[PDB]
Amino acid sequence: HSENRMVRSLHRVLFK
Amino acid sequence: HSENRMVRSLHRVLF
Amino acid sequence: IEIESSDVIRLIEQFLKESNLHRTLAILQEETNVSLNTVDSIDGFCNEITSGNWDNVLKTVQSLKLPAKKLIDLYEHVIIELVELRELATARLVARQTDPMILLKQIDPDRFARLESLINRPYFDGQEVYGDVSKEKRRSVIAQTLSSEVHVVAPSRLLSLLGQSLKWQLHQGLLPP
Amino acid sequence: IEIESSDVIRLIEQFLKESNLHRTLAILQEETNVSLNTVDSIDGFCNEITSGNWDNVLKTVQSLKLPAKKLIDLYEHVIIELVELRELATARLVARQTDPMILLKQIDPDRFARLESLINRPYFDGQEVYGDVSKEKRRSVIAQTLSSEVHVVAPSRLLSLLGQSLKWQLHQGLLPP
Repeated sequence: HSENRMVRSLHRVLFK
Repeated sequence: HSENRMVRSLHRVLF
Repeated sequence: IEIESSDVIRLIEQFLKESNLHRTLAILQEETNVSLNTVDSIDGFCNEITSGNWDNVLKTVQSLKLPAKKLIDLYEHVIIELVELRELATARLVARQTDPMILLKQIDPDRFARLESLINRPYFDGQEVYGDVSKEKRRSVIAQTLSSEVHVVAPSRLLSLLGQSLKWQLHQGLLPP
Repeated sequence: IEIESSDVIRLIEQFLKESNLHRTLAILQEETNVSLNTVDSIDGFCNEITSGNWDNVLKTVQSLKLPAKKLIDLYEHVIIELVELRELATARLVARQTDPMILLKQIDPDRFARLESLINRPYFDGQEVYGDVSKEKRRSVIAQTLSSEVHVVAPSRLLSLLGQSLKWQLHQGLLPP
């Protein structure tokens, strides 16, 4: 899951 | 009350 | 005699931030309804929205003052671009775990129903969505609408300006009264 | 390269005061342990205590930050000068209904008992009281001790300084980076 970088960074930023 | 003016003013300020 | 009101307050807010006086910053922002919205560049902010790098723009957004509708517009569009990329898990995650989307769920239930319906459709019908109004135009509108709510202020402006007043006093002195 | 921390905070506090942002003023003073202690003139403040105009000095003190010891010293001496003036009612009233005196009653019972004992004596034994240290010297000591805790700041100093930076920018310019 979350192969795209912007998706991973967005995920981490929003969900700490 | 206080006959003195500064004492009277003091009373008003404090209370 | 030239006047500016909101800018001074913003200067004070920046000073409070740099000096780790967070509570006074919060109280100030609440009391005067002026928010410190520091971005490195407004140009970079708009460009980041235009390029579709939503991680950065949401990171930046988390530090800001938020008109609820601008955030729900933004987050909604983010979800749309997510389901186009078939990143459905992240899309659902945003739909349920983000404040603007839950608020959207409360205040505009049919709309949230529309969004979830869009997330759950087998393929992305780009024709309808971007046919009415293009992706470029959506990102443009969001970029402008959010850029109006942001400001760029040099790192330590209040102190720099006070240094300038000091130089003015020392080298040009002051008028007699 | 000129630097100052507490003065800047005081400027901000003055600005907050003038702009009726009371809550933020309170929060700032609380958070940074720096208080806005504005007096029209330190000379006027000292002169007002030395001349014994206690109404004025107590009003001004009511507008200030308060070290408990300085307040109990001050209020105590005020009571002494009251019982000397035979204004016993006001002296007793201050003894019972003012915060520094209540605090004094709590933390130093023998001292407050001594004060009430002084109030309850048939005549004012000025010989012992001012024989140890004179009235003039007492008012002088209190005047200094309190003057150290106050500041004099021009009416809208922060805005004036910002205007000065603006003039500096316009008429000299900014160094290249």
